[PDB]
Amino acid sequence: GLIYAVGGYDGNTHLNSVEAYDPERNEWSLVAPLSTRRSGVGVAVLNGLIYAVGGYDGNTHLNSVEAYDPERNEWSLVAPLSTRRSGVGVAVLNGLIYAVGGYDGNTHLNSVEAYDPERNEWSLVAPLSTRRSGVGVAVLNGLIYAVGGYDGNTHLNSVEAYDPERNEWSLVAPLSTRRSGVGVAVLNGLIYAVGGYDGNTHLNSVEAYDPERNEWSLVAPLSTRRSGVGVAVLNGLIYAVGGYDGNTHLNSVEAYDPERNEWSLVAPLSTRRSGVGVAVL
Repeated sequence: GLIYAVGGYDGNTHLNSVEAYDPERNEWSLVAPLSTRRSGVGVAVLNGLIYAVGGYDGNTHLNSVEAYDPERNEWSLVAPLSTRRSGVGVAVLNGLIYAVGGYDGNTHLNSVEAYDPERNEWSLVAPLSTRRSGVGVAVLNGLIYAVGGYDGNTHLNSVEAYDPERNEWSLVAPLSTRRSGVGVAVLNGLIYAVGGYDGNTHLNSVEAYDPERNEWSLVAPLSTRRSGVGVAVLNGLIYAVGGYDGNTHLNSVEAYDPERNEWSLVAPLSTRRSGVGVAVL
């Protein structure tokens, strides 16, 4: 029932702080901080724990991973990634957490690894066809979608989907717009790609993917351009949290109602956060 905004960058400082949004009160409250400052961090939820995966602490691209227990309000380290990954996309499917792409400090990554909480270890799985940092990742109907990103030379409009039964990635329909630093979330059978950066412009635009038609369509734009934006879904609304508008690191937050096809502002974060990880628990 709460949206967590994890880490990020406020314009001056890479953040270890974490805050949680209660929609019933329309307010954010601070919760326990990460052990490590993490911007460009991937965040996902599995079995009552929030995992903060990788990121960048201001000096080092991180392979470390920590997990938040809301009953104890504390973070604990878990097994590290095989590879340092900032700008990493993270999603959960069938009891495993996938860390997709990112940047290790020297190289934009096509590699992918999966975390098994029962064994507390990461294992390599099939690599992406394309290196992708600043990639958005979401899960829909048994497939993991890797949306956009940056391959080291080009901001990407391409999209690929992972089938765990085959351990393979396949291309699907591309975005209308190249998007790195894009936020991605799934609601009612559609994947939304929110904001990002096309190589020249920080984006307010939003598009939605219908797997039945294998195509993307534009939906209502954000009020504010947002790259490095965190996106999560709660109770029929998509929240776009923080980001960067080209001039300013953002504390603002807006919510999308698909029934009205419109975005509305909600309570702002206490702290400006771009490169922020967002998850719902």
